[PDB]
Amino acid sequence: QGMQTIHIGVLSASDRASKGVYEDLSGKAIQEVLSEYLLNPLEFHYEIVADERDLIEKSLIKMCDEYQCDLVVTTGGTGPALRDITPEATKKVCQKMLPGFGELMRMTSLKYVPTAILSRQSAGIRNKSLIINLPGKPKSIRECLEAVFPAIPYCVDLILGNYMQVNEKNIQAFRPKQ
Amino acid sequence: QGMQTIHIGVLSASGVYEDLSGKAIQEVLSEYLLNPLEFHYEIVADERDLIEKSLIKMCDEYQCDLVVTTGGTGPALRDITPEATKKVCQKMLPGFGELMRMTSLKYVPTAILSRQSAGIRNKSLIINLPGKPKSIRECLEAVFPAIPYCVDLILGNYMQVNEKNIQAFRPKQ
Amino acid sequence: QGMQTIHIGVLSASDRASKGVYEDLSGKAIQEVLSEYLLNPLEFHYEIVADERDLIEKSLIKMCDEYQCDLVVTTGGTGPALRDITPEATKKVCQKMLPGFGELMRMTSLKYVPTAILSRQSAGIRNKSLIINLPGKPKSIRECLEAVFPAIPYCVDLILGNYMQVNEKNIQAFRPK
Repeated sequence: QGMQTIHIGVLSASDRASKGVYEDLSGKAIQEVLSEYLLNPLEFHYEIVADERDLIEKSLIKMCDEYQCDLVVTTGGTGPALRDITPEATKKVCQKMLPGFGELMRMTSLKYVPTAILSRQSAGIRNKSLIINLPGKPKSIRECLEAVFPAIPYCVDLILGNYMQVNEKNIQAFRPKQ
Repeated sequence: QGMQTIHIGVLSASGVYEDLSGKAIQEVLSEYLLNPLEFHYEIVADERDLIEKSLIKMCDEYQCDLVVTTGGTGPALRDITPEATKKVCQKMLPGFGELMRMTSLKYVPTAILSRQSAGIRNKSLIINLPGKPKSIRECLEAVFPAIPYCVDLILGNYMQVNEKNIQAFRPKQ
Repeated sequence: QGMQTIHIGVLSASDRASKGVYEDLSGKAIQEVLSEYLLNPLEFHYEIVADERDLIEKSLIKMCDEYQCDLVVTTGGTGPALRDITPEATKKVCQKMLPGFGELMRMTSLKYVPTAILSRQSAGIRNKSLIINLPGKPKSIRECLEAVFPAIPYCVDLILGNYMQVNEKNIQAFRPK
């Protein structure tokens, strides 16, 4: 009856030439939110990676394959600009993409900003891992996770990842029966 | 003056169960169309090459104007119906996938996990549907109003809609 | 100082003659709308090409690479019919696609007509150019541009295109803090 440990990858894509300090804010927001959403013992695998496609692919692959993360989330590099290559790297290492995540994350942001439709944030499956691209700003990250997390535990179940147990005080997750 | 026969392919991707899904599909489509209908119904195992082969037969040999699948459209490993669909289609129609997810998202948050799509193969429209009767009706209710015109444009047979049951819409040509 | 000139590409996909004498109506609608939305001096680069994928590809590439267009828009040929190959050509010349534009354009039209979901209109980036597929008719074109234009100046900023100065009397465009 012991809850399974959930391994979670947190990948910050950054050239480290814009933020200076506060380079950890987005990652900290990610860990805070997921820590409140899950009852499981959690182990976070955090890495800062330059905006180089192959490096991001390698990092994602390591988090899924070596660290056995059930969930891997990225922050940064998901707009129309030249070095925003995080969605491309994500698509390359996933076997199946889940367009519904990209749709909902834009719809969620589109409530606030018209430029939400510029986002290329996506999600996909690599083996027993769900990878999702998150926004860059802590407030945006929270709103995004609040919107998409209710579908995540069931998704992780279906791809045969470990069994997330939701803190229902903070978020609701739906699991279809039968 | 005679209505054209519409050929409709029904592909169930998956034997102690009733195919409530297959029945739901034929029931709903029979309510929505006035035409004489011929259903080409097949059960196929969750193998990509086999689903591709079945889709190809329904479009090419049976000359189906509309082909619908049920099953195998989630994130799980053996859910390969959307892959098979993309393989046999020349054009995909992302609007269908968007609307089907938006429709289901009204009721369950896990709707965003669906990879259901739609595309064109020659004169056939192929659409991936859900797995349960209730969700199938909700799905068809949402996307059917656009189907007759789509079939018109790809040069399929002319569907005559039962307006009592579903909205008929063809834009000004 | 003064405003930068915005270069705009307009590509009409036309299988020669089904329109008749109406051959020009879509591109003018586009010209009128953008002239109303932007304060910048504008230079349009217009071309009609046959419904052949390679020709449309070459034309888009010319507008982006040679005419240095900040915005490139196409009209027509984005439905399910066989010869509607504009989105395929668009995808081929773009480096990144922007699915949010396609979603919004379909949702906008869906408030009007159920057959909006048949559209394969898309948008994407080629270097410093934003390319967007627009509808075929003047009415739909205005409705489409009205919906998507608020996101365009900022997108063009991000891809290092010229700086659009919006006529805020006619349209509002968002640039985040």
